Amino acid sequence: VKLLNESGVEKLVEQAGPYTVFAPTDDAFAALLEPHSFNKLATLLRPENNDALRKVLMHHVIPGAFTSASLMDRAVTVKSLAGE
Amino acid sequence: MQDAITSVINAADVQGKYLDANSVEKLRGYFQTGELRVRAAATIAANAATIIKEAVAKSLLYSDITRPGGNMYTTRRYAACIRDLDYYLRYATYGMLAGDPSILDERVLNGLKETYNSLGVPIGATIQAIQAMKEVTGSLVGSDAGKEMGLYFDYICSGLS
Amino acid sequence: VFGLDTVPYMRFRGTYAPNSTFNLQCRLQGGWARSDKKLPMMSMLPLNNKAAIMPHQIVDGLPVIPNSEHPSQKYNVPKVSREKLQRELLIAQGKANALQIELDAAYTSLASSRAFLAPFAAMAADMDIRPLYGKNPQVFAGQFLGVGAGQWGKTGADTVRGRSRRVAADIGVKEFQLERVKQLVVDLQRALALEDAEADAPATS
Amino acid sequence: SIVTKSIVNADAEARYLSPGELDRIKSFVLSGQRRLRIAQTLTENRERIVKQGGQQLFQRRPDVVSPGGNAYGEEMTATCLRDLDYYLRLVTYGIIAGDVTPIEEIGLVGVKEMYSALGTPISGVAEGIRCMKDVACSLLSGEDAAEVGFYFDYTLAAMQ
Amino acid sequence: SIVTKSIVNADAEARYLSPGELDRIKSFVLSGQRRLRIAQTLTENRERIVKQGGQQLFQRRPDVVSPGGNAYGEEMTATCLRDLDYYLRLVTYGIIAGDVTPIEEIGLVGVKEMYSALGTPISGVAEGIRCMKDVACSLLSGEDAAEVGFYFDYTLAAMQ
Amino acid sequence: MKSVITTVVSAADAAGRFPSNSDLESIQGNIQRSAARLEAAEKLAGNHEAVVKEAGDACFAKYAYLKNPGEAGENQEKINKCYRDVDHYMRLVNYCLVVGGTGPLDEWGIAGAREVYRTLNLPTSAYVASIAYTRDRLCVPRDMSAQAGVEFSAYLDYLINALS
Amino acid sequence: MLDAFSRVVVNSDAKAAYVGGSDLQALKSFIADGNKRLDAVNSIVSNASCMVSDAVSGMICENPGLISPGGNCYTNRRMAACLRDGEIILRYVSYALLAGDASVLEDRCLNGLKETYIALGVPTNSSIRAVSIMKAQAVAFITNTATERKMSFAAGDCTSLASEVASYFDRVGAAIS
Amino acid sequence: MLDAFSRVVVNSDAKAAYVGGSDLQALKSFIADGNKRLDAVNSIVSNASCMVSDAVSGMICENPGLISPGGNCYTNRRMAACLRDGEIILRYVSYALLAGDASVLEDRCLNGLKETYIALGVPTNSSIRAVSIMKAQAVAFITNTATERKMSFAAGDCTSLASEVASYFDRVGAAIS
Amino acid sequence: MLDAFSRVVVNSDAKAAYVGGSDLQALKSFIADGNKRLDAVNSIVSNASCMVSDAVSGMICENPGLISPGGNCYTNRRMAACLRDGEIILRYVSYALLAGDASVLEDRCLNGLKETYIALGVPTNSSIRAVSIMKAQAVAFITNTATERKMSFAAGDCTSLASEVASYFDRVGAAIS
Ligand SMILES: C=CC1=C(C)[C@@H](Cc2[nH]c(/C=C3N=C(/C=C4\NC(=O)[C@H](C)[C@H]4CC)C(C)=C\3CCC(=O)O)c(CCC(=O)O)c2C)NC1=O
Ligand SMILES: C=CC1=C(C)[C@@H](Cc2[nH]c(/C=C3N=C(/C=C4\NC(=O)[C@H](C)[C@H]4CC)C(C)=C\3CCC(=O)O)c(CCC(=O)O)c2C)NC1=O
Ligand SMILES: C=CC1=C(C)[C@@H](Cc2[nH]c(/C=C3N=C(/C=C4\NC(=O)[C@H](C)[C@H]4CC)C(C)=C\3CCC(=O)O)c(CCC(=O)O)c2C)NC1=O
Ligand SMILES: C=CC1=C(C)[C@@H](Cc2[nH]c(/C=C3N=C(/C=C4\NC(=O)[C@H](C)[C@H]4CC)C(C)=C\3CCC(=O)O)c(CCC(=O)O)c2C)NC1=O
Ligand SMILES: C=CC1=C(C)[C@@H](Cc2[nH]c(/C=C3N=C(/C=C4\NC(=O)[C@H](C)[C@H]4CC)C(C)=C\3CCC(=O)O)c(CCC(=O)O)c2C)NC1=O
Ligand SMILES: C=CC1=C(C)[C@@H](Cc2[nH]c(/C=C3N=C(/C=C4\NC(=O)[C@H](C)[C@H]4CC)C(C)=C\3CCC(=O)O)c(CCC(=O)O)c2C)NC1=O
Ligand SMILES: C=CC1=C(C)[C@@H](Cc2[nH]c(/C=C3N=C(/C=C4\NC(=O)[C@H](C)[C@H]4CC)C(C)=C\3CCC(=O)O)c(CCC(=O)O)c2C)NC1=O
Ligand SMILES: C=CC1=C(C)[C@@H](Cc2[nH]c(/C=C3N=C(/C=C4\NC(=O)[C@H](C)[C@H]4CC)C(C)=C\3CCC(=O)O)c(CCC(=O)O)c2C)NC1=O
Ligand SMILES: C=CC1=C(C)[C@@H](Cc2[nH]c(/C=C3N=C(/C=C4\NC(=O)[C@H](C)[C@H]4CC)C(C)=C\3CCC(=O)O)c(CCC(=O)O)c2C)NC1=O
Ligand SMILES: C=CC1=C(C)[C@@H](Cc2[nH]c(/C=C3N=C(/C=C4\NC(=O)[C@H](C)[C@H]4CC)C(C)=C\3CCC(=O)O)c(CCC(=O)O)c2C)NC1=O
Ligand SMILES: CCC1=C(C)/C(=C/C2=NC(=C\c3[nH]c(/C=C4\NC(=O)[C@H](C)[C@H]4CC)c(C)c3CCC(=O)O)/C(CCC(=O)O)=C2C)NC1=O
Ligand SMILES: CCC1=C(C)/C(=C/C2=NC(=C\c3[nH]c(/C=C4\NC(=O)[C@H](C)[C@H]4CC)c(C)c3CCC(=O)O)/C(CCC(=O)O)=C2C)NC1=O
Repeated sequence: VKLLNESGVEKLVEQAGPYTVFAPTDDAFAALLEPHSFNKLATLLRPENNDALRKVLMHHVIPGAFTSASLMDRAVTVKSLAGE
Repeated sequence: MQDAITSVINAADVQGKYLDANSVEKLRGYFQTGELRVRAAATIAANAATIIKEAVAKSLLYSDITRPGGNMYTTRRYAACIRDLDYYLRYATYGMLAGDPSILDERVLNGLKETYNSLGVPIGATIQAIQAMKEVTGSLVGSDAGKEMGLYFDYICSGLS
Repeated sequence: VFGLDTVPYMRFRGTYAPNSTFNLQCRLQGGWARSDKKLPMMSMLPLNNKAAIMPHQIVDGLPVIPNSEHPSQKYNVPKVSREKLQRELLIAQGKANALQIELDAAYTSLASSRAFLAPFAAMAADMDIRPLYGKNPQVFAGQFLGVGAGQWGKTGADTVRGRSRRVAADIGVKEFQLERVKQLVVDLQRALALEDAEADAPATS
Repeated sequence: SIVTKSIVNADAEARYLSPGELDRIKSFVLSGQRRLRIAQTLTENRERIVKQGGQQLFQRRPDVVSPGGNAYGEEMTATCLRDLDYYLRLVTYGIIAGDVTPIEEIGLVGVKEMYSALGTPISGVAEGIRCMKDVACSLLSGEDAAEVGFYFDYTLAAMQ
Repeated sequence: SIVTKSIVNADAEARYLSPGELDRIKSFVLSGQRRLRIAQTLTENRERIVKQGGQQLFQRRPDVVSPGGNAYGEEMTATCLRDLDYYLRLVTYGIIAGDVTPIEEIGLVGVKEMYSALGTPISGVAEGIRCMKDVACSLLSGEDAAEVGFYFDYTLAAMQ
Repeated sequence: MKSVITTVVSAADAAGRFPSNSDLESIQGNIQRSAARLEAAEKLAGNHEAVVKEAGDACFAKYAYLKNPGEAGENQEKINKCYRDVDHYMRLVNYCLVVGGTGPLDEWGIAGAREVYRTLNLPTSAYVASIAYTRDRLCVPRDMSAQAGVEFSAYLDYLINALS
Repeated sequence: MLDAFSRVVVNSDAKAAYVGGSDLQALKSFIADGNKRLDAVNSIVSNASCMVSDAVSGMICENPGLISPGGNCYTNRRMAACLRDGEIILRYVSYALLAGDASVLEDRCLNGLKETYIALGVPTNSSIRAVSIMKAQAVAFITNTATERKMSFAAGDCTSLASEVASYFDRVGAAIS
Repeated sequence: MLDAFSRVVVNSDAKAAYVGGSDLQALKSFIADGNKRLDAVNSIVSNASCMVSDAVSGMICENPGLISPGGNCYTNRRMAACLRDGEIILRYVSYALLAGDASVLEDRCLNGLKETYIALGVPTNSSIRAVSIMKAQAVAFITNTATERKMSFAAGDCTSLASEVASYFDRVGAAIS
Repeated sequence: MLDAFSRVVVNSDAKAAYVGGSDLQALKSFIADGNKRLDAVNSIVSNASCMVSDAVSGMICENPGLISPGGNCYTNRRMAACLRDGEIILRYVSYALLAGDASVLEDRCLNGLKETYIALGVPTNSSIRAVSIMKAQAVAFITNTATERKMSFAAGDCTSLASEVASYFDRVGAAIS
């Protein structure tokens, strides 16, 4: 939530559009301190790199409401708000 | 809605009290500034369209929100937002005349953030447009009336944020 | 320069040639109340580009001006201990950095606004526009001979409108608060170096 | 879109599309190819259309570019040509959609409010659109120009 | 009229006039004499007011009298001065009535439709009214000019 | 900022002496004049919309060649920035009539004046045409008093002599 | 981790832009020497796995009773879980270094850990020995005095930074005690 | 440097405005009391001599440690420098009183005198007091409450000028502290 | 100062060797299109006065706050200093272009300029926009792509000199940043 607020993506997820958010827990963010993921996301700590933090965060938001029972034994491909 | 007089009378009546010296203090305070308030309200009614035009021109007229993709691109959205700014100016004038922001709570701010969030209207740009309108309005009405109007402009911006 | 008849004086001359000697010049002659009885050596290290000369040491050597729109807070800074002055430096340095790294984004927005109207201006260049009046004294232009009734504006640039002129003012307002906070770190450095030189005298620090 | 409008008008009445509506959808999908061709021609000749329309407008309405006019100066003239380009793009959208829904939902609803808030005379925009209409119809065949001006006329009527 | 408006607003609620409304009617009938005096002064200085307002308008808006402008020619300029005289007369009516009911019921309801159908720019009429306001307030005292411009400002707001 | 007190304090400062009777004498000269040179600042402060409009178009009336294509006032913002400059100059005259010296004219409009205009191709004749028009549009018994009329014109002709 | 630094720059936020932001506190920490803190946490995350392995092998080659039957490091699960626990403690102290503040080190791992190890019968002093071994490895990696391992840094002194993790590891070792 | 007339001009120039009547009064009160001011300063200049000898000898009369073997005003060379500095400070305070403004007593007296006194080793506690006194003499000479000498004047109130010079003297004291 | 001929001599003297034919071809290429360099520099000296006016007025045309009251290029004294500084920078860039080396640009012009502008309060952003406009003018005058004025020459390619002066201009920009 802190990253959503300071990043500006809060406006996107506050819209009425049916979204499926895949928010990572605080454990997930604490688990970035391993070497591999650190080498890829360390420069997102610099205060001038908000533009890439925005795309990383927007990749977690899916248009449409996918419940867990909706996805049993199904393989779905979609585009998230990052366009990927 | 309740103005300054209504608020004083309510505070006195909710205790079974007669209007004592402090109520007289507040009532005199309102009665002394009423004429300045009427002057400012008249001047603002005179120049509402130009105030909104100048605020929009200085705040969001050439930014990216008015381009394709932005939250006020098409003509429908442009007209809707200028109507919103007219609402804000008119209700700030009502609040300045009344000397009490309760009308803003009852008629403007109640469920406004939720409507804007459901529609997707950017709140920061709206607050900045209201701030630009505060500049022009204080400019046009002079220092004292501008501080009075800016009180309710900031009230709207705080209720929106 | 001085001739046979003038007492020598500190020459302030806008060429100064090698820039470095101007910072040396304001460092060597600083203040009206400083003298040369008991001062350390000053210029071997800035002459060989090793010690960077401090920005506030130029300010104390320069003659002072009346228009001081970012007034020097050398005398409105309170007498507070060294560590809190260290803290107040770091907040101001961070805030001077954060106002910089959005000012370049305003520059990108200006460069994008000109890409918005690139072919429109090319179309507008070769097309004949002849105005209705105002360019020759035979016709009646009225109050558009020159502009009317106090609407020249505070600057001439505020009257003219456009997409690029609107982001011009956005650049010009985040401007003044960057140089507000950037003139705050100079006198804070002047307070910190002051207290270090206070510790270098024989005392409890 | 014609398909969309037929579907909503049939949806309000709680009925399937009658054979007339299906006939008309069929005729539309059959003409889609020449619709795309006409949109091609109008789309890729945009520079000349905007330029020559801007000329005819500025010769018919010298006040808007006269000293102090709304489009007075380099930047304001560029912005006005930008608006004309906007409306040409919307006309191409409407040509491919087969109906003025794209033009009217984008650029016509609330256009008077916007142009009044900006201080722009709406009659000047109407003149510019008419000039662009003549310039664009000059480059088409008889039947094609007739069908293409069909949308410029609607845009002019809505912009009175 | 203030009396009329108080009576209707009390009539809708099915009640007699409360003591506040009667107080205000009393204050109005007491000020009627200076109202008539101010209407006198504005009424019988109409020629200078219309003339000097027409000048300030034509110097501020040379396009309307430029070659081809809406008020271009002797007859059109005379008609525009006629309109300014109409609005000055309505302002005198409103001053004596104590409220903008006469001004608004005659000359403000549907003014945009009329001036759009005539091809006249409404902003030019607003400029003319503002110029007449300055000229007319120049001939009054401080409090009188304040009270008289009170109606010019309403007429300008309605004519945006 | 050469005022009457900056002149005597720095002159006493050179010799490092204490303000003597010479230095005290100059300040009462800023008492007898300064009761009436500040009414000129009243006349300039409330009338400055009209006196820079009336003088702003006087230079364009004399020099109509400026409004051509590719000149000083080629477009409208050229005229807006020219009226800005006339407002700036009359503001410094208003400062000089207040302080009691030509300080604010010197270090804010006169120092580095020739350089700028020369490089910016701004005719000096157009600038002096407005100040000279304002100097003779003033008649003494209508606008101000007799003490004010001479001291208001003296700061104008000083800038006229300094600009060219 | 990700939210440790403010990164104020935002466009059309409608909450962030034209609104108050952590300018006074977040910016100063970042300006003042965050490159040293970044080389620091990089020198931890590139060496972390060898650190917990060398730590638990140093604990075992000091006290073999845990690897004896009846020990807490016997069984398939214990070796796997103890390695996991030591690495979790390393990750939290690496975050606490990156933040310059030990609040989450309290709130997410050190809050109620000692009573958990008492309820599981985990011996405390062996884990204290382990985190002291990690403290020595951390300050060795931070002084670039690893006898076995080399990274190139921009030249300078990181002595102030080194103490930081000693205070944090002592906070862990006292909170488990 | 500035005076009282120039400071309203500098303050109003950063607001882009002419000299209106809203703040023109205060200057008429400042110009109306010009004669009183000139009566005020002459009282200090005429007793500028005795003031430094009563100040600097009182400094030693309250502190006999600034004259012993290893004290700053100890020897004959240092006593002259201190008696010179006291009269320089009094001269600049009289400049600021005649000017009505404190522009000259901020960039040509106290500006760059903090490190100058720090490099020499001049006591700060002995300096403040020294300048503080000169203040007690000046407020007695302004109001004609001096016990040893009385002057001739027109009768009335002068606490405004006494307060202005009292605000100048501890402005000197705050800069060297 | 150095030029293009001297820098290979300085570089080879720190290697202790004679000037052989191995590298005796880059200097011969500097010689052969050396007449192109004299054709190159003359186009900047021909339009030096228009370049500073088009640059500094464009700076205000994109930033009207410099001439707001209080701004850096606000008054008549400060405008002359800025128009002087722009032409000084252009003069040193023309020196470096004629020399074929940026040695004269560093020590006599850029050495100590950044904190000179910091101490003066000169805003760096407007300065960078001022040098970059002059860079855009210079690369148009070198290649004869100027829309307002064309010059006479022998035909061919000049992107090497345009790129040398383009590398000099943001070298100026990096030092004052
Ligand atoms: C505080 C003291 C003070 C002054 C005395 C003036 C002096 C002055 N004038 C100009 C600047 C100017 N002055 C003019 C005026 C003219 N040029 C023309 O095209 C017309 C012929 C002529 C009207 C008489 C113009 C157009 C500029 C802008 C430069 C340009 O566009 O070339 C500038 C450059 C900054 C600016 O744009 O304002 C300065 C410092 N301004 C001040 O701030
Ligand atoms: C503070 C500076 C300041 C000035 C320099 C003048 C400048 C000035 N003069 C006039 C306007 C006038 N000024 C005069 C005065 C005179 N014409 C003569 O032939 C006589 C020689 C002289 C004194 C009797 C006259 C007769 C008019 C009206 C006609 C005109 O515009 O010239 C006006 C228009 C309004 C007005 O009358 O004030 C202004 C602003 N006013 C100012 O506020
Ligand atoms: C008998 C059992 C036994 C062991 C398993 C080792 C375990 C071990 N390693 C180190 C000590 C260390 N361990 C490391 C860790 C590493 N070095 C690297 O270069 C790799 C990247 C990384 C994983 C191998 C470092 C950097 C030091 C400090 C330098 C050193 O002493 O080698 C220490 C000393 C810590 C202290 O108390 O101060 C111990 C006990 N030693 C033993 O006595
Ligand atoms: C957020 C922070 C966080 C942690 C640090 C761990 C803390 C932790 N460790 C264990 C659980 C355990 N922890 C250990 C660890 C050790 N035993 C020893 O003898 C050594 C001293 C040490 C390894 C070096 C072992 C062996 C178990 C399993 C005990 C069992 O088999 O029941 C448990 C119980 C749940 C489980 O059994 O998995 C918890 C909560 N979990 C967390 O959520
Ligand atoms: C996002 C990833 C990221 C990083 C890993 C760092 C990498 C990094 N470190 C420094 C720069 C530096 N880094 C260090 C730190 C050290 N030097 C030592 O010799 C010690 C071993 C260690 C102390 C902990 C020092 C002393 C400097 C130079 C001064 C400074 O900039 O702090 C710099 C600026 C100069 C340069 O480019 O080298 C950068 C980019 N910064 C980042 O943005
Ligand atoms: C050996 C111990 C010793 C002392 C304690 C001092 C005595 C002394 N006298 C004054 C105080 C003063 N000193 C003077 C100075 C003078 N009075 C005149 O009329 C003359 C013109 C002039 C000197 C010739 C004045 C005017 C006062 C203020 C009180 C007064 O009017 O006497 C003060 C200041 C009071 C304070 O600290 O606030 C002190 C400390 N001198 C000493 O030598
Ligand atoms: C260089 C020579 C020179 C001077 C020194 C002064 C001299 C001086 N002072 C005053 C006149 C005065 N001077 C004072 C001042 C004081 N009265 C007291 O009781 C206190 C001791 C002291 C306060 C500082 C007062 C109160 C008046 C009369 C009121 C007034 O002038 O405003 C007057 C009478 C004229 C007037 O009323 O203004 C004169 C000539 N003027 C000069 O031209
Ligand atoms: C040898 C190389 C060399 C230089 C580069 C210059 C550098 C330089 N510039 C200035 C001085 C200045 N420089 C500027 C310039 C500007 N303000 C802005 O925002 C713009 C970015 C820019 C104009 C384009 C101004 C405005 C001053 C004067 C400061 C003032 O008085 O307000 C000074 C102080 C001397 C003076 O006051 O003139 C110096 C040394 N001089 C040199 O000798
Ligand atoms: C008021 C707003 C205002 C502006 C936006 C600028 C307009 C302007 N012109 C140029 C750009 C230029 N300016 C010149 C300069 C000249 N051309 C010539 O042929 C002459 C010899 C000489 C001036 C007399 C040149 C050569 C270019 C490059 C493009 C071109 O060839 O025109 C640039 C640089 C483009 C960039 O930023 O990268 C700008 C911003 N001037 C203004 O006043
Ligand atoms: C001080 C006087 C003086 C000069 C100015 C130059 C003048 C000059 N330039 C060139 C000759 C030339 N000059 C250019 C340069 C250019 N051509 C273009 O199309 C671009 C506009 C521009 C790139 C910068 C080229 C391409 C040649 C011919 C090729 C060459 O000389 O190598 C020549 C012909 C001799 C030759 O071939 O070398 C001469 C005399 N030499 C002088 O003695
Ligand atoms: C897709 C539908 C659509 C339209 C049409 C649209 C118009 C639009 N026109 C604008 C400005 C403008 N438009 C004009 C146009 C004109 N001046 C004249 O005299 C002529 C009559 C006319 C040209 C034919 C001018 C001069 C401005 C700038 C006004 C100003 O900034 O003062 C602006 C504000 C700046 C900007 O362009 O972003 C918008 C949003 N937006 C839309 O989303
Ligand atoms: C009492 C309320 C009231 C009003 C106001 C009113 C207006 C009115 N204005 C008219 C015309 C007109 N009005 C104007 C006015 C103007 N031209 C300009 O450029 C200016 C902006 C403006 C003058 C300020 C012109 C030029 C005509 C003639 C138009 C034509 O015949 O083409 C006409 C048609 C002819 C006629 O005057 O009978 C009417 C009815 N009628 C009313 O009952």
